[PDB]
Amino acid sequence: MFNNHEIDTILSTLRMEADPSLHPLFEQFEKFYEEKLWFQLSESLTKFFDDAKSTPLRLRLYDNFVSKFYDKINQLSVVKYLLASLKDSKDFDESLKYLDDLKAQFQELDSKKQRNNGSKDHGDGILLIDSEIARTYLLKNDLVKARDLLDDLEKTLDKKDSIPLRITNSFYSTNSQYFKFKNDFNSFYYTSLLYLSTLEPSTSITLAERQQLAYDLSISALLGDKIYNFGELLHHPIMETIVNDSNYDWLFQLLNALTVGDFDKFDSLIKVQISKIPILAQHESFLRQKICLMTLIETVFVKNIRMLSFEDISKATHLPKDNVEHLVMRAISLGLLKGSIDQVNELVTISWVQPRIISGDQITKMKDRLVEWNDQVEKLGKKMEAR
Amino acid sequence: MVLEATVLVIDNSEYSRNGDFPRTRFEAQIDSVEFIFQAKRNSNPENTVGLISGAGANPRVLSTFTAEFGKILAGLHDTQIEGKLHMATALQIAQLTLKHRQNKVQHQRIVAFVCSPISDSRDELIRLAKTLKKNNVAVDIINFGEIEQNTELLDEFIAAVNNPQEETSHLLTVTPGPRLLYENIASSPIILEEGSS
Repeated sequence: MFNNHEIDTILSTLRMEADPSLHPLFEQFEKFYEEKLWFQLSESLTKFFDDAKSTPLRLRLYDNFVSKFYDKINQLSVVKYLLASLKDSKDFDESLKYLDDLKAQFQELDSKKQRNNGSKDHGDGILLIDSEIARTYLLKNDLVKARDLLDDLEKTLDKKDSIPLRITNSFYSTNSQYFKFKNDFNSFYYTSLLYLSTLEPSTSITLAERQQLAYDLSISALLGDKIYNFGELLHHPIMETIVNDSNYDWLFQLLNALTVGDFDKFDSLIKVQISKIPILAQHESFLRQKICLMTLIETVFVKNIRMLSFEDISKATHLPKDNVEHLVMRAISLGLLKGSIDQVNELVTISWVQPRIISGDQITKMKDRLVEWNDQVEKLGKKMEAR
Repeated sequence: MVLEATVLVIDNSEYSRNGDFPRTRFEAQIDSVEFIFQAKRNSNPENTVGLISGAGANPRVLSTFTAEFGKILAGLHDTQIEGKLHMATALQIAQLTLKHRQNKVQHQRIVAFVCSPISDSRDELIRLAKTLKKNNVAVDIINFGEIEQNTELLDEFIAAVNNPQEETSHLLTVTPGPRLLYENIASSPIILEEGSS
């Protein structure tokens, strides 16, 4: 369209006093090909609105044209394009040449201080290119060369940082696909959780990237035995950002399946295209053991008695007594519980560890507890003044 | 001209980060501070010039009143060029800055460069102009390309503080014609009748 010769012309006339980079012949090739609204390459404010939706693939020649930007502005958004924008095109072959041309603090560092790499929009590539080289070898070569470049990124982020979150976006982006191929789903959920915190403010806030990110949380939160099971899903608005159809339905039905505890629901909820992984085969029985164990704690609790028994645990989880002293013992060793189980006298003494976040029922109950404590101290305090 | 205190405000917003001046105007605005500093410093041997950047970084105090440009230039390179220009909270904190001077008999003057239209409401500027008028606060407004893509939001602020040129309420507009940086303020009543230009 004419937005190249209209928006960019007004901003180059009233604002820009001189136009070294504005030429009619250079911008003529832009309108000659794509006549629609979305363009390929641009400058001034127009280039920020453009995205990869049209897949221009012209940014290789756009980087060579940055030499003309030096007479206009410094180097800011040059890092946002090229190596940072090639992730949508998914080309690991020709992208290797631009990795060795820039590197860190060679062509990007002359008169300008550190903008903190390629985090968002403006910046000069320092730690971003080194992070993408590890990502380049992540989807092509093994993970040995990828982790070697991530060691200097973790030490630098913890050393030099700022109040907001910028570098963490590019830092957790490589770790998002790094732990996906691994067998650890507990650290994979913690990585995608902090990466989602930076997705809402900026960096492709459209629902296209939100539905793709939810596929990582749905697998990690289900297999993750660390923090509850579904507890973290109801707090943060995760499921609220996606739809209920196109294989997203099994995430919403997981709430009622874990709450009720019916074993027959898990068979029809997870088909053979998912449960075929050996990870879930071991975690198939780990979902109902943790929820029913924490449920019996609040049920038997009256005042000082948290004590349980074997019949309460065996009838709840439908498990034999041989697994009562085993599966529950594994959760105790992970820091979920303190007290142990007595096999001789048939008594189960469990202490209190889990803070039980998001309750709301005990708030009205603990209100009278503070009044009872305040009355006993005040009653004994008045006797201290008399005698 | 006479002994007075000048508070300078730099504009850093999305328009300053985009294409503005071929020299990277954010670096040229640093030279724009040097242009008015050398003019006011050569006028009187003792002068107080402050620096406050309230655009996109939230209201802050960088450097206090000083007669040297050494600490003024070094603090501008560590600022941020992103954000939005807010003149509502920038002008209110500048009134208390005027009390930082030694002798209270000095003339209170505020010189602010506005290169982008503000998104803040104009209701706070009405009660602010009436307060600055009682204390005789010289208002210097430099608008660069603001009257083209948007109307004047500071016009209501100038209308309430409106006074003859012998006291305060000086409204200026940058000429759209291309010219040198230090020449834009030369014809305007800013560095006129000073030590240098």
